[PDB]
Amino acid sequence: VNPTVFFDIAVDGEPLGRVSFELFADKVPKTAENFRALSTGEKGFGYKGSCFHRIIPGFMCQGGDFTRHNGTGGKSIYGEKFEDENFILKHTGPGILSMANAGPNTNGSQFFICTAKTEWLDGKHVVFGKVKEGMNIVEAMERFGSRNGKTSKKITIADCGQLE
Amino acid sequence: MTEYKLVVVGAGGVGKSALTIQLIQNHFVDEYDPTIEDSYRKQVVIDGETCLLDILDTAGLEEYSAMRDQYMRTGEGFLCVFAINNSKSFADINLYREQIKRVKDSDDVPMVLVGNKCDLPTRTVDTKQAHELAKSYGIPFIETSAKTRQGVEDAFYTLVREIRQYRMK
Ligand SMILES: CCn1c(-c2cc(N3CCN(C)CC3)cnc2[C@H](C)OC)c2c3cc(ccc31)-c1csc(n1)C[C@H](NC(=O)[C@H]1C[C@@H]1C)C(=O)N1CCC[C@H](N1)C(=O)OCC(C)(C)C2
Ligand SMILES: Nc1nc2c(ncn2[C@@H]2O[C@H](COP(=O)(O)OP(=O)(O)NP(=O)(O)O)[C@@H](O)[C@H]2O)c(=O)[nH]1
Ligand SMILES: [Mg+2]
Repeated sequence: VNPTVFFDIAVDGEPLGRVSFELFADKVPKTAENFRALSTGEKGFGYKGSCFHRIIPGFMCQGGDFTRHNGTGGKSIYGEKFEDENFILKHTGPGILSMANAGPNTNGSQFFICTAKTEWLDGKHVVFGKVKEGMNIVEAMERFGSRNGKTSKKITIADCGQLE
Repeated sequence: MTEYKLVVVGAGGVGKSALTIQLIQNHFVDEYDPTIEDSYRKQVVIDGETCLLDILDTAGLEEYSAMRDQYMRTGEGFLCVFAINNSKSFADINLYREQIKRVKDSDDVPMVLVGNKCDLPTRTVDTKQAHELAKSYGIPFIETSAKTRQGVEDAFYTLVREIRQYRMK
């Protein structure tokens, strides 16, 4: 069965709501397992406390830099970076969960959630999950973004983990 | 106080943002933070005149090569940046210049060629190669390092001088 993880989102420290994701371990097991482990924190590091550093209305919300907290860091459970597992899944519409990167085979911990179809990223970013519950929370995050992605409030992953 | 609309262009990773942040903020970080789009303002004195520099720092990521026309129409002068240890970024220069001339429909657009990262020992673009390219464009060539600040003010200020001459012709 595909695992489910959750983020509890806060805005300047005030709770907004919970987003949960299905992780497609059946199609991209290594990539799903990285995101799962970072969501539970079970390696001694992970998403909890980190922020969505880039939010561009009409496109996506990007987060996951828990090592430098400036949009340039993050690391995987396999080392600093790991290879693109496959490009089977596509950026079909809002709610797709996909890996950020610095080019081929540079997956770490940064990820993005689509708020529209972004098909030009197909074959360049590994899709590995989708929002299951709480897409209206992601929609509510968009107004704290901007054209180039700078946020006007601090959007944080106040808590995160794995659901049964 | 005269305002100048400068645009920094070039292949991804050549140091467009490092150069701009060094001018604006007087510091350098080695982390890679690829640009979406950023704008900055800086007041300077060039040849005894107060100038306001409006600087557009653009994305080098080649995926979005089709989304440059609007900023090229708006910009008044271009800092065309390559890295002296990246021969492909030096080839990319001519494509940027052709696009700017194409979009602005003019052979006479203020530009400066910038060869960045001159602090590095691993040079693959020799200085004569660059000087002759710039000579064939009719534009200045300035070698810079955003890491040491070598040539950084000179690159931006020379571009302002190129715009100034274009206006006062
Ligand atoms: C031309 C202006 N622009 C644009 C753009 C594109 C369009 N259209 C494209 C499609 N057509 C059909 C319609 C028009 C319209 N409007 C804009 C913006 C709003 O105009 C200002 C984008 C973009 C991306 C980068 C640079 C410039 C860019 C960039 C620069 S680094 C990058 N991408 C990839 C990015 N790596 C990182 O962060 C590395 C540091 C970490 C480790 C990354 O893995 N992810 C995840 C996927 C999304 C991507 N970030 C991102 O943020 O995408 C922004 C987006 C708006 C989706 C695309
Ligand atoms: N040694 C050295 N490194 C430099 C210099 N300028 C930039 N760098 C480094 O080169 C990398 C890319 O720099 P950056 O300014 O982000 O390049 P960019 O042209 O703005 N990239 P993009 O087009 O993706 O926004 C960074 O690791 C930065 O520290 C320089 O003069 N010397
Ligand atoms: Mg940049």
